[PDB]
Amino acid sequence: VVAKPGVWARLGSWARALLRDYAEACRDASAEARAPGRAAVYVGLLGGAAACFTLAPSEGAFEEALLEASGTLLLLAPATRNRESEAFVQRLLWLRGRGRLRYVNLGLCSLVYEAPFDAQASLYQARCRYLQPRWTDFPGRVLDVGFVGRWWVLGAWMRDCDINDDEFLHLPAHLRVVGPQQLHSETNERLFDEKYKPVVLTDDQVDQALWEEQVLQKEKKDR
Amino acid sequence: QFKEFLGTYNKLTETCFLDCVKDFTTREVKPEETTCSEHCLQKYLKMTQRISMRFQEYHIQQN
Amino acid sequence: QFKEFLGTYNKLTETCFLDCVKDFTTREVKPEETTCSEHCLQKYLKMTQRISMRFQEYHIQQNEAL
Amino acid sequence: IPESDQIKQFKEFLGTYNKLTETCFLDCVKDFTTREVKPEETTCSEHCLQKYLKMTQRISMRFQEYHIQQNEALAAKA
Amino acid sequence: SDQIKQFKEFLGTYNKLTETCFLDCVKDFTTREVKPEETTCSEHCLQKYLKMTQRISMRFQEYHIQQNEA
Amino acid sequence: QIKQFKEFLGTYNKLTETCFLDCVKDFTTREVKPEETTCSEHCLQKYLKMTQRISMRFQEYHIQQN
Amino acid sequence: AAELEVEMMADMYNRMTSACHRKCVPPHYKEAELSKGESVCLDRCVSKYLDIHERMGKKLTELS
Amino acid sequence: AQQLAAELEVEMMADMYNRMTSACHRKCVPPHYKEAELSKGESVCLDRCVSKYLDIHERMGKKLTELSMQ
Amino acid sequence: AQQLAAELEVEMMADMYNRMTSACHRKCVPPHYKEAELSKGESVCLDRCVSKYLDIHERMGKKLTELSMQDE
Amino acid sequence: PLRAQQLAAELEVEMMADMYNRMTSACHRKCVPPHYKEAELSKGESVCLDRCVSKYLDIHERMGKKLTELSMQDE
Amino acid sequence: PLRAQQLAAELEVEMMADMYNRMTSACHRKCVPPHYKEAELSKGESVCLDRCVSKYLDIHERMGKKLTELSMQD
Amino acid sequence: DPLRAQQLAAELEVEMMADMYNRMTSACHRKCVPPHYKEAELSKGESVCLDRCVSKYLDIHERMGKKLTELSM
Amino acid sequence: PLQYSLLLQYLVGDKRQPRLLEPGSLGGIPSPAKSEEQKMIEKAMESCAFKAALACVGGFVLGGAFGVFTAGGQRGMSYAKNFAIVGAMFSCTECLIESYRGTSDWKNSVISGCITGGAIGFRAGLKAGAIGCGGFAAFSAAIDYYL
Amino acid sequence: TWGGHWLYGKHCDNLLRRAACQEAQVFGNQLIPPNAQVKKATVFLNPAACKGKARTLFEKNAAPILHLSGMDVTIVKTDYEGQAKKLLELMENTDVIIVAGGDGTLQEVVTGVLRRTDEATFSKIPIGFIPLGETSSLSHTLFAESGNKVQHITDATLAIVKGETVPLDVLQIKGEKEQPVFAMTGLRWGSFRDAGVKVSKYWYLGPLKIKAAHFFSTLKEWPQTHQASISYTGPVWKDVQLSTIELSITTRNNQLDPTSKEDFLNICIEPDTISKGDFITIGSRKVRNPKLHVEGTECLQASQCTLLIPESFSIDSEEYEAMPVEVKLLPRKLQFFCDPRKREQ
Amino acid sequence: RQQQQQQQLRNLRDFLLVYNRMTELCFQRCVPSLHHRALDAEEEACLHSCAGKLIHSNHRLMAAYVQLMPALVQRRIADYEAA
Ligand SMILES: CCCCCCCC/C=C\CCCCCCCC(=O)O[C@H](COC(=O)CCCCCCC/C=C/CCCCCCCC)COP(=O)(O)OCCN
Repeated sequence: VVAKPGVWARLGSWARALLRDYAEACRDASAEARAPGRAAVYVGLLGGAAACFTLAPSEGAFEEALLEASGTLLLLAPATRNRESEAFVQRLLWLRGRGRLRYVNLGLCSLVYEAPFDAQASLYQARCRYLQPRWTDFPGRVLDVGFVGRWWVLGAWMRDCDINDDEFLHLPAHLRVVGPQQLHSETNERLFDEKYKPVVLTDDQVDQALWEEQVLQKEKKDR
Repeated sequence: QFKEFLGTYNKLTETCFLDCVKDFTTREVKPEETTCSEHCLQKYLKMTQRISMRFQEYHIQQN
Repeated sequence: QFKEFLGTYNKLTETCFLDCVKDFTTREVKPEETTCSEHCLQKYLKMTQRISMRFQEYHIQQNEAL
Repeated sequence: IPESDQIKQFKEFLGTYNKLTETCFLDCVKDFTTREVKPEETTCSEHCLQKYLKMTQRISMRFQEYHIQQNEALAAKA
Repeated sequence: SDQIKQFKEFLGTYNKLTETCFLDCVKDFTTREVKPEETTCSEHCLQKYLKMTQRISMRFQEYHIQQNEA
Repeated sequence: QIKQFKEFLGTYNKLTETCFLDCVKDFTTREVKPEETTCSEHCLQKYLKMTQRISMRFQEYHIQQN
Repeated sequence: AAELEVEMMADMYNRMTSACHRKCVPPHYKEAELSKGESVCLDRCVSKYLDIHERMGKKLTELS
Repeated sequence: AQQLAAELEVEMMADMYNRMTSACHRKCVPPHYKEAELSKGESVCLDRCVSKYLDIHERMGKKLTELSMQ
Repeated sequence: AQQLAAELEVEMMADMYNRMTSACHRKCVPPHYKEAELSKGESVCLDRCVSKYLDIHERMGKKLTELSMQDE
Repeated sequence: PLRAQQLAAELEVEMMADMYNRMTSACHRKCVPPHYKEAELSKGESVCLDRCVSKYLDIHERMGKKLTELSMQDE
Repeated sequence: PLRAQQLAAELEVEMMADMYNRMTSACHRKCVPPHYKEAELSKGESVCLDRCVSKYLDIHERMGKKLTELSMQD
Repeated sequence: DPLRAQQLAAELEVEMMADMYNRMTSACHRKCVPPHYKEAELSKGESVCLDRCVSKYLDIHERMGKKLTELSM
Repeated sequence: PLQYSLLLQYLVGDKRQPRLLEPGSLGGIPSPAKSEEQKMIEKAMESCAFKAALACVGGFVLGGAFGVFTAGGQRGMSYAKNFAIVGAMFSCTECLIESYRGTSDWKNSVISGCITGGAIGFRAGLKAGAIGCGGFAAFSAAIDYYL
Repeated sequence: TWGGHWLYGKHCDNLLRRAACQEAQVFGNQLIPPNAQVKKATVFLNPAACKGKARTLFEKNAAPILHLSGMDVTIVKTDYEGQAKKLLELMENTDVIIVAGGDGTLQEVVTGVLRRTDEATFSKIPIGFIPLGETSSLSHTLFAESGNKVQHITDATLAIVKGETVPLDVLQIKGEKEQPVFAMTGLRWGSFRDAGVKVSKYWYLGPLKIKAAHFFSTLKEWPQTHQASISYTGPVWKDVQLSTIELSITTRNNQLDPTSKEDFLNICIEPDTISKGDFITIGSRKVRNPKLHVEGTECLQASQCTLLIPESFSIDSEEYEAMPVEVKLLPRKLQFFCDPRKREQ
Repeated sequence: RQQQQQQQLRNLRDFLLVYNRMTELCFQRCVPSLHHRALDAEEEACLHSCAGKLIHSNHRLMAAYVQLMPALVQRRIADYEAA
């Protein structure tokens, strides 16, 4: 029993030493605060953790985004659909019909690359270690990346889907600029409303002299 | 007794739309414009109701 | 149809006049007024054409979702 | 007549046997370079089997627990 | 007996709804309780799927009758 | 009759609004002020002179045309 | 005739409606209902509008 | 039924008349009303309004019939 | 009956067409009138005005027929 | 004989049911997202379903025909 | 409503069997990846099922309630 | 008694064999005739797997049979 | 008249009556008859308290043998108790992490290793944990391939 | 500096493997009806052929190219030689045959095949060769000369897929008592053979073994000469008795590729006057290039001969018990696979 | 006769099952995007290819399976006899 009490006392001493070490660590943290680099480190860590928390999951996010952009494109008419965007999406959706699409979630990012064969294939033409794609060509076969929130390419190609710049080529160069001031409809309203303005009169005397001479000419012609 | 209703429908659509949406940057309405539509509908309806009441307030003294 | 035609023809004279007349000292119009009359027309007409096209597109679409 | 009561169990056992063979085969076998079944590609199958069985057991246990609990609650509502 | 097999089809599609909505919008396998942010999916998925099936059946019968006449 | 009454009623309910919003600015009471009564009178006379003038000139044009 | 007067009054009502819409309330639409400063809009708009309507019909029947 | 089209046409002529009346009123009849006395400059601006509007009306009729037949 | 409803519908469609024309001309096309051909940004603004106006029209019609039996 | 035609019709019906239960599930995973934020069919879906059905049945008939002729030329 | 209860017994046993099968397949799909190195279930893959069963039966009952509600609203 | 039951067992055996044939088709297709969809004729590596998958699936359908006859003795 | 709004209540509803089912009446493979006294035995065997105790005693024996080898005493006992402590911590840590995530993957092991390394470093010095994390993380990563 | 070159070489070999696999794939995505049947194959492999470092070399550098080429490739492994012989005696019909290893297993296979009592049709079966061995005699008249270690084997096994063919001649030598034995290149008997044999035993020094096998064989005795008789014949049966250090009975080496009129064996009898000094320097080269002869020796053309030796020689790098024998040529009896460029020649 | 009728009925049954499966699969992987309501060329080609390929596959598998099965059922009956 005495030996057990001594062991308990030793455990208590170890706990006291750990508490002293924790106090020393707190003092070191206070010293770091006295000297903002630690605040910047904390901010960087918080940003990393926030990115890792709100990272893009393929299984739901990519399926939903693709299958929703397809719906957005359906409604439009063939005369107004940016050919390149429709083609890109038909591609992404002609793969997913197969299993060519793969996915991976990093801690701060997430990629979507294509393979040349599906995942259930057990052929040797697909399993051969000497036909698989090279390491250096992986970035040449990546499709859509989610930096922090949503996907940063699908949106980029889905941003101007309605506009079709094919039939707008009957125009000079200074009609193709589509800078935003031409869409925010504040100035056009003013210019339209300022069409009916009480016009000023300043030359009443000379104008009426001209009208008088004109009626005199008419009278002369009547005779 | 029904044509006036659709007339008001069209007129208030025109009003709300002309008075809120001013971006035309994206083909799809923003939520702010949905709030516009809601508020405009409610306000124009209350205004029409009050107009009708104050107009009957003219016939109560005219008849 | 004919009614639509005459109505747009009346609306367009109104708008183009109201838009491109800024001289009221004279009795007669200068050629710039003719240039407007000729530009306003084609522009308004291309506009109305595009609008009617998109409207008919929406119309057949809504008729195709019953 | 009383044969049907067991015929159905036997037939369901056969159905699940095939439905399970298919899955163990899809998941284990990945080497079509030899008409013979490799050793890995059969121990993997045995493991697929035993894991599926141990899973079904746990499933039934938890389901039966849930059911008796809900039934006791129902009977107590009376 | 026909109404009975009708109700049986009903039960079958109800199991189908259960499984489908489950697989689609039940992910976080951390706790033993239905997360409050995915017990509303269920409510949605249910009527969504019902309306989907009704629309499908409508188009199917329309097509089959377009054929039957010809 | 009515072939010439519609235009009169239109003139009436048009001048109503065209003058109700030119000088009626202060909105605190429930009655007009003399600055608005004389305003409306002037609206009436000026608008009537304007309309009869426009009609006279229209007929003058149609005459000098054919 | 009298029915033409009825539809005339209907058009006149529809007219005064928009006539006062802008005068009363601005195109802000931040709140979904009327404030009190504008709750007095229409009982004033319509009153003055009808006063003017009648006093104008007077001068119109004058020449008639 | 051509006389029906003709009375339609005269109705449209009347609507154009009223539209141009309103247009020129807004254009050169300032909103002051301080004097009911119709001013001289405006007295002739009205003539100019009507003349120019009719000139544009006929020019547009011509050009637009040409466009339509084209 | 049927003819009356048809006239009602076609009239209420012509009215909204005229109004949408007036609006989308109010908002997108500027009044310059120097080149008798449209630009690109405005030929886009037109499509977008039409789409948005129609969306709003359907949406308000729905939310208003809502307030046809709920106001009872 | 009567029972033969009876069973043939019953079986045609069962196969039609199978095709229906396959078509619904195939169009689901191609038109409907898992989003389920809304609770009612939007326009995109109410269109993509009609378009999936106006295509699946076309395929059905086309394959029926090409398949019967291929199986006939085979033997 | 008595013959109703008999029919209820029958359809109940049947639908319960069907749901058992669905739940088996779904919990397999979610809580068990295809590795099969060893037979004994891992620790996480032995609790994920205790979590799938309940998260599935609660779903079942919620759908039952909502569906009865929609049905009475015929 | 056992004769009639033995017969029914043979019937169930036939049914099982048909089910297995169908699942074999499904799997041996999903697994080694991947979707390229440019020619209607089978290639060579495929026409080989198609012959291997069968002998590699039927060995499993038998091993599992012995195992399950053991456990559910 | 079936009144779907009522048969559902009798099937799924508070109006339902008790049900007496059989285990095998549903399900493909009838679960083998099992004693009601072994399930808690397996629950205890799998619960990672037992696995943590196993790691404790295993690291104890390991440190004992290590002190036996290094000398040729007392140091062996210290090494044994230290190994036992760290192992009992690591096992329970990875168990809790897994039971939370529900998935068995290298993430659990790396996380537990970093946790132990950082805790030890901080017990000695905060700056030491910042490297003990990475060290023991790489250790428990390579252990999977050695495993 | 040193490891970098090693890594670069590994990289280039991976590259070559990948390229050849692509070509084989091209050869494998070829259409065929379902009723049709595929070209089978049968592979005989002796793992302990070069140094035991064959299994891996074959599984890496050529097995793929066999599996992509669209042919049912059944692999077999010959634990020992008698196993191969019996197996091949009990072999069934096929469409090709393949053998991976030095000329030893190749000779064993050809024996098992053409010894087949009932088949002159197997002599129609196109066999293939894959030189996993460090050095080969056929590879010079059958393949590209050489690149790396792996390029040679890759191109060789690829020629099989190419589907070419070449008729080659062999020779049958009969032990008066033992069953016949066939061979492709020839047999050798004498000093240089013993040297080439014992070189492995002297594994302690890599640089000196290439010469000290001969060196030490000299220190036993220099005049390592032995006599025997022969009765040969032309492409009438005149005999010759003679004593040498070494004797080699071999096939031609040049006119097998092109066309000519004659069908004749080639022999090479060696003198016995060479000094030990010229003996070491020449054996060291011969062990790596057995084609050449020492100097001024006699190599007369024949077709069929017989050896009478007074009371242990090697056949294509396989040891055998010596005895009086009857040796005969079989012209264009087998069909092999050659690179097409050589076929052009 | 009724036996042969039942047999041909079962044959028709599995035939139609195959037909349904084939429709499902060829539509699931020769129709990615449905933007036009009508079938175009490349998709018709994908259909022809999938169908022909699948039919050939099934023929091959039937051949191999009928080659093998007898041995396996013989093994089965032999083990039963041993038991
Ligand atoms: C500049 C020269 C110095 C070199 C230093 C090293 C740099 C490394 C950068 C990455 C190189 C690219 C190669 C990536 C790995 C390739 C492996 C591979 O095959 O890819 C995937 C493996 O997936 C991955 O893990 C992808 C690799 C992702 C790399 C993550 C590293 C993150 C570094 C980000 C770089 C950004 C640079 C910006 C700097 C920011 C600093 C502030 C294979 O998947 P399978 O299952 O085989 O499917 C294929 C079936 N046929």
